[PDB]
Amino acid sequence: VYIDPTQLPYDHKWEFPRNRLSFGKTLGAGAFGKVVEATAYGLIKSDAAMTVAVKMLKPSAHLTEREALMSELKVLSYLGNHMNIVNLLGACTIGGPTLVITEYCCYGDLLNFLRRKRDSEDDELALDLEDLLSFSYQVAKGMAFLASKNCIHRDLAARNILLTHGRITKICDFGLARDIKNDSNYVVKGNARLPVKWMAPESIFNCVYTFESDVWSYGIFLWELFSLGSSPYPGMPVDSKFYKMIKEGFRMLSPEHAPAEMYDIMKTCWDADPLKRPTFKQIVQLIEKQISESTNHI
Amino acid sequence: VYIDPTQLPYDHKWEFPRNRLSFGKTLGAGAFGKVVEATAYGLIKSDAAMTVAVKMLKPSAHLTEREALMSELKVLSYLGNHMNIVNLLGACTIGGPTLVITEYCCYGDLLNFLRRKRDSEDDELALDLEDLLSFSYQVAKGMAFLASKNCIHRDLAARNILLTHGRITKICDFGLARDIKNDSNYVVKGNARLPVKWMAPESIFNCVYTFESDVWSYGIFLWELFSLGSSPYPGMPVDSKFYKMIKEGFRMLSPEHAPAEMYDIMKTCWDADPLKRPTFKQIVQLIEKQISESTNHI
Ligand SMILES: CCc1cc(NC(=O)Nc2ccc(-c3cnc(Nc4cc(N5C=CN(CC)C=C5)ncn4)s3)cc2)no1
Ligand SMILES: CCc1cc(NC(=O)Nc2ccc(-c3cnc(Nc4cc(N5C=CN(CC)C=C5)ncn4)s3)cc2)no1
Repeated sequence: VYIDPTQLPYDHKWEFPRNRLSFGKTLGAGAFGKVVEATAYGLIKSDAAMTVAVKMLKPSAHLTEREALMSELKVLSYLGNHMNIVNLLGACTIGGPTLVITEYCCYGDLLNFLRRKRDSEDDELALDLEDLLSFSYQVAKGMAFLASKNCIHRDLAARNILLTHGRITKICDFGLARDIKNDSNYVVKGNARLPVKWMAPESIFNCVYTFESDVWSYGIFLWELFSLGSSPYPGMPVDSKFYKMIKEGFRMLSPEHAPAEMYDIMKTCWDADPLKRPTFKQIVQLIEKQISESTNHI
Repeated sequence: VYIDPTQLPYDHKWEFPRNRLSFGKTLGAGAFGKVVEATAYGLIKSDAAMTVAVKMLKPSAHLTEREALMSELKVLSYLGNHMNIVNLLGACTIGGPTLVITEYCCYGDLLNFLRRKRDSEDDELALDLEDLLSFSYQVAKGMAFLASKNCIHRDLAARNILLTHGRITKICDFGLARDIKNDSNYVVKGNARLPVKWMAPESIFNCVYTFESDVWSYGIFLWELFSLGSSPYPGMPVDSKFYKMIKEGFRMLSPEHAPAEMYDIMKTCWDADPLKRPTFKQIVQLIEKQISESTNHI
């Protein structure tokens, strides 16, 4: 049974005075919200200031978005700390609109990182592959953690993975801080704009999100990861024929640089039967083995 | 008092049967020697084969080179294991010419790695700087280890630094496995071809090699490191005017992307007074501080 975010607690140990925040550049924004870099004085050590990210709503937000941001705060507090998630550091729930303070990741999102690597010899090939295997491993570990907490991400994709010091990757969710109106990867399906090319068939046709639909999305993520940031199903618009092709079982081919075993993981993530897809804990063990064998590769 | 390699022991615990080696590609070669990749069956685990590097002489070698390679074996056995040195794994001292078996580094030398990075946005700039700081730190730690064993390298330079899995750097010495006749970075000075642009003035003018002359060479290494592999003193040939300019105190300017504190380290490595140059253990602590402060940088 997946978590109901509205029925999680909020611990005032997270409370931080908003006047100790100094806001900087906007890191992302959508219609109703934004994430902004900031300096937080005294957040961790009383005499130290540190860089954080702050998610907040815009004045155009309604009750639904206000409740959504408080629910996000509650989820982040409930999840606790994991190396491969963006971690909560504090919050401002009094003295003004809700502010949610998290870690700042210094290299931006993985999608942009990948697309520069492709807008660019076997040694470089090999080193890039070492990084990509690491990224696949870290994301699977962060997702296994989310699943262990009965949490569903619902929008896993390279654009929702951040890179920071040490080439550590952290899963995030820009959510309301993304301009999905102007992001072609989000397409109108009924009443909402959804990332359909990342979504499992049961999510598309039944609006059902599960542990297993997150795994499907992880498979698409692996494909963009080893395609250096290409959009999935290249050349195909999301329309009537795309839905039928997915129902009949058509799938993307392997990326040209994906290792054979990473392609096999992709394929199993895209099984039409959710019960046949691997779990994230199973994926972690499979990638661990590939990394372990990669020290045997020259 | 620096080690006399000829008066070090050889422990037959290192002995490995040469028929268990399967030779592959040549990794480097000079007039008298070469380093070759190989598979070694049973070197560490009795049923496992692993990739190694093997240094060996060519049939043109004389007694002087044969003694040199045995001395190299002895030095490597005496140094023992350090993460940031190429480590000895075994040797073949019977049944044929001397073979010296070491770790294989899978990404090649740092000089070539750097020159591809320059034959190629703030996020990429920042990530490259994180790597370069790491490389400077790891090389200083390997050199501090060599100095602690009263060992002098005598040819420290990016071409003698290897990169391997995990972006770990290992100091090496291709030595006789380098074609210094055809490497313009080695210039005739008297009877030998020496890497003069990397050499301290006391080494050039008195043929004296010390702990402090290694530090000078490390300073030049930092310059090529932050110049993405450019040759030092660009545009200046090594001739009469170069020697006088170095004697009078002229030095290279900062690389454009070197952090201020890494430039200050460079400058102190190039002090005309060897007793005023930092030790490698002092350099390790200074770079540790820069890396620690780099998590404060966005
Ligand atoms: C997973 C479970 C979950 C999470 C969640 N909420 C949730 O993640 N909010 C949320 C909070 C925080 C963030 C961010 C944290 N750091 C960020 N850094 C950057 C840097 C960047 N750069 C671009 C360019 N340059 C060169 C100048 C540098 C930097 N560009 C964009 N962003 S963005 C994202 C989303 N809810 O559930
Ligand atoms: C420090 C104290 C000391 C050391 C010492 N002796 C001492 O280091 N010998 C010595 C032993 C071993 C080595 C080497 C170990 N691994 C190496 N790998 C590569 C890889 C490479 N690639 C190029 C291209 N590609 C794409 C196909 C892949 C790989 N190219 C060149 N080399 S070279 C060097 C020198 N004596 O004292």
